Amino acid sequence: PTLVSLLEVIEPEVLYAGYDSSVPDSTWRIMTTLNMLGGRQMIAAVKWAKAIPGFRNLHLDDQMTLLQYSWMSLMAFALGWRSYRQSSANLLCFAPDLIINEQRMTLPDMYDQCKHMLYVSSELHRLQVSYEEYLCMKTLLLLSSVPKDGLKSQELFDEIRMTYIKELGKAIVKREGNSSQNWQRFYQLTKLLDSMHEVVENLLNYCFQTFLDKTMSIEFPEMLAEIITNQIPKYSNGNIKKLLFHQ
Amino acid sequence: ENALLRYLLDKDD
Ligand SMILES: CCC[C@@H]1O[C@@H]2C[C@H]3[C@@H]4CCC5=CC(=O)C=C[C@]5(C)[C@H]4[C@@H](O)C[C@]3(C)[C@]2(C(=O)CO)O1
Repeated sequence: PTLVSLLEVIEPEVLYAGYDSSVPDSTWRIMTTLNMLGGRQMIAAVKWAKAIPGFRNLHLDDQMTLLQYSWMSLMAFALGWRSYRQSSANLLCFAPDLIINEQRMTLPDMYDQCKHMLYVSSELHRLQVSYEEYLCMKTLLLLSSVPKDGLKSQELFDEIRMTYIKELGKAIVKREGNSSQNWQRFYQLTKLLDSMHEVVENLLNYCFQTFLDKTMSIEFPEMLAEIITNQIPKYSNGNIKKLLFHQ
Repeated sequence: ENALLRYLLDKDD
């Protein structure tokens, strides 16, 4: 079996938010529901990471490190994909029962949070990203940041990361494809990968603010609260190296 | 401590 076919079979099942559409909407209600959904998506992301070939060979501390650094990148990218596949309209499809439409976008402070996530879906649409490219790109996002002083299994990590870069290359070549157009496409997809650091920076600013300001009464489930608590000191101590394809 | 994450990584599945 090919490497991309193994990434495909471990794709998590779509989760429902359990959002009651008969009750009126509010920004607070949507944010709260999404944090609970995020916690369940993150538990499924751990099971997913464990089945990625090579991931389990890294030191356990590195496995934890990579999931903690990349969690928001993984969530926003998968959301970008679901939004891109559902429609060609400017919609965020968090779950099949929780889609942020134009009427929902008009709720106080909905748009300023949603614009960074809408950028991901609009880019996947503009670049006409394939399912195989997507699968390779999402695994690369798990491998997109490391500690300032590196991982315990740094050498093995670099080898695994290079393998998934070559795997993204193989997905691009399937369309079908011109040598010059291949390098152009590789450049474009890696540029989108790089821009995920900027999308995530913007999303974490809202995430960290709503987690820390207890007077906002915005709840996060245990899975997300634990990751956020771990990550906030790492950002304040500059303990992060954001890997880039383009300098 | 990251109790939940370590548990999910160490448990079977
Ligand atoms: C429409 C409100 C957005 C506003 O923007 C912040 C970033 C949010 C996460 C983005 C990725 C994601 C994709 C999913 O499919 C399920 C859940 C999450 C992981 C999102 C949620 O947790 C809420 C979120 C953390 C956020 C917040 O600060 C609320 O406190 O909501």
